[PDB]
Amino acid sequence: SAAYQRTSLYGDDVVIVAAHRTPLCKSKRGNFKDTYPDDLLAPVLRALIEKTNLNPSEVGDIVVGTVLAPGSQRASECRMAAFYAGFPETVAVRTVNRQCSSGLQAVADVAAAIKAGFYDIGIGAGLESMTTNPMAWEKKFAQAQNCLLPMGVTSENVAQRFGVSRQEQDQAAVDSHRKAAAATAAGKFKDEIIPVKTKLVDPKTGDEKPITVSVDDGIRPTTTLASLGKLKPVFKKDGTTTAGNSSQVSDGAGAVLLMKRSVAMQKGLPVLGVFRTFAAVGVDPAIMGIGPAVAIPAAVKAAGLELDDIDLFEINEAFASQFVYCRNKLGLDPEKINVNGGAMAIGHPLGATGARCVATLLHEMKRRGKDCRFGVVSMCIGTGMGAAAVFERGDG
Amino acid sequence: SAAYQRTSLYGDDVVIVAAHRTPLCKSKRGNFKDTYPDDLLAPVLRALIEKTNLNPSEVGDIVVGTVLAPGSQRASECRMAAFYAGFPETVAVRTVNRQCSSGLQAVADVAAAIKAGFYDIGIGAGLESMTTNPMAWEKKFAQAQNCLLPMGVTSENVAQRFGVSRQEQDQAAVDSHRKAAAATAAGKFKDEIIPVKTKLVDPKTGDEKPITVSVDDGIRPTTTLASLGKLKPVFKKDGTTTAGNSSQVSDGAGAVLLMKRSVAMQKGLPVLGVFRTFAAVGVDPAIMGIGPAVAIPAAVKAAGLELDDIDLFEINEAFASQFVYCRNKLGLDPEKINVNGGAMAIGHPLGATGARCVATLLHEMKRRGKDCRFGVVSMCIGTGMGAAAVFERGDG
Repeated sequence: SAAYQRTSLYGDDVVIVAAHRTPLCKSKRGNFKDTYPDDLLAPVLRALIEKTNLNPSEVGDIVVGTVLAPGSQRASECRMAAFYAGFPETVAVRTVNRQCSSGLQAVADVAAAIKAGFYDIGIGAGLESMTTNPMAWEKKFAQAQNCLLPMGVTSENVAQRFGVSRQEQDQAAVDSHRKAAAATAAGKFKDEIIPVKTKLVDPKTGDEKPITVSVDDGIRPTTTLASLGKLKPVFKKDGTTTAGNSSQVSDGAGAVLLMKRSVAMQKGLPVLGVFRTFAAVGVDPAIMGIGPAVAIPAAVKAAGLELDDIDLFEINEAFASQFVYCRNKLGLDPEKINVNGGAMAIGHPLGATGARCVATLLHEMKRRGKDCRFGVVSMCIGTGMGAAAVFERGDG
Repeated sequence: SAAYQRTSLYGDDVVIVAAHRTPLCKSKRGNFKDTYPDDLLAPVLRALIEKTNLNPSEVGDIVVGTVLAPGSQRASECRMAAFYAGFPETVAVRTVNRQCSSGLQAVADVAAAIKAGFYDIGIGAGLESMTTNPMAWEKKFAQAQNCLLPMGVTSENVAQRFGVSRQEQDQAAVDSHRKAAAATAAGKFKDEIIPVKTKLVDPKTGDEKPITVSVDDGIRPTTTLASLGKLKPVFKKDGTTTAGNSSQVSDGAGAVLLMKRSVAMQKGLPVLGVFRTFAAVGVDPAIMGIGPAVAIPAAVKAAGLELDDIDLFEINEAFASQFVYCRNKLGLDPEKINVNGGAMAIGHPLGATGARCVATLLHEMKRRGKDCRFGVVSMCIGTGMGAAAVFERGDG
């Protein structure tokens, strides 16, 4: 049960024509340590346009989920991004009004706006970068664990309160890396990922190496049950959460190009996905961090569907405790979730999570064929909320 | 029309037994310049308890709207507050997950939680203070106009785009101060206001004067149409917004004690108000800052009511441009709105606005008699949202 719900029903009207992401790199010294935020979001926004041959002025709204950026810095980094991607003055750029969020509502509110007829083309996107461009348009560490410290004590509570332990939590982490490695090795991310040609300063000598990033650098294929249960608990004393069974903050961007179905047809644009429904729920405050498990059946029901109808699931793996609960509580087939790895392996790009997961889902749906008809993207909007989105495989 | 809506329907189940506020003082050198945040929220939380003879451990949840507090500082100031008001370890204290908000959803989500049966007693509250306690539990300027700068360019847009001007904007400001002065002089705030016995350092000598604050110090009774149209535009060149027809950031707290109706009956507690309905709407992004005008009829309809059924309105006067539009667009009788003044006179306590306005409404409803049956509290949740709450006069 939910204290309240927001339900958006999109019908068959709202289609996705492009969904892309940068690779994700670990924020601490990872491969984006010398790339500024707009240099992450800009190629993703540019990729949507290029894939669709669209005049950037036709885009009605860009909404970006972003957590790390303090105060006004949020919008100015996104405006930079949109400017360098070739969007004019007139294309409005908005951030999501949340202290802490994974940015799935950015896609949902773009879709809602199209549904209500406010404009015909929109972009829902997300960005996180620990770096700061000295060149401003016209603290970040604090904001990060500000979202993660409350998130970590709740999922550890849910673990003690529901009986989730190191065991399943670690197993989930092993699986995540196994699946992320297998995906990477098999080239399954090639389609969704937009390579980022940046620079990397070498700590030993300080020279700038030209670099193209193509791979998520947080995947650790040598992870097993063995080495994980060697790191000490990260929060509590006898806490089951580790640096191994929780995701660390990653730099990256994602973006989703949404439009009304009739405008995609006349533009000769293949439909990647159909945005069916979105539910956002307020959960029981005495059991926080269980958001996804209330939001999933709420969104699936609004799609006029059953849990078993859903072929794929993208559920955020910020914490294995949290992730295992939701899977087990809903009795989901673990073969259908994060089939190509999750946050624990490829990184947790906070506000870029929502757009990241949409790209991963839809492209895997694209690859799996017509029988992979229904997908779910689910995550929190802070500890006290759950958000889930239902997507149908688009027809190409 | 709304891009989306969240509707909470409470029936007759959720009752308000106490609603109080501190006076509001202008943040720049005003009478709370030497009072720390918890010293504002603590007497308000204590007042609820004392008015109802309630064991603080019986309170199931405290949710606080607060904008000024950076990152983790939000929660720790509220936890301080609750500790000093005599709440135990076990009473959870939460902040509202918004970068920018007036805190009306805090009351709504407490009500929703009671409706869904999660607990029987809750407090929805709000706090803003420009001061910072050196004694932490166990930047602020930036966050303020971070909420206000976008809010000010939108309402000025709505003014140019809809034809609202200096004229009506200033008239609204004159009226606000006239009504706030009349209210103060007549003692109409005595019931809702909890006096704050603090200290005030004198700038000339630096001594601490014992002080009890009882009056809102931002009321300027000598305001007329004359002196207002002498201050230069604050944002744009030929912009109609002034320091006079917009509200300035005020220090203060408010709190609302909510419970299930049956638990108030058995406790022998007079009902101040009945929380009927709450609507939160996402508005057309091309016309932002018009939130209240979409939320009001949405919440009123969900109450199974008509606009004319509503006896009183508390609509936030952060900007007169914004405020006049909403009144005129909905064709509301200006005699029924902010009858005791608004934000432009008594100050804009950002996240304490929601709880502030509930107290003002319900006590004026209490004073006006049985015929004052329906009230509306409405405000934004950032530029792109509107929130409205429907209340029925409680029976005492």
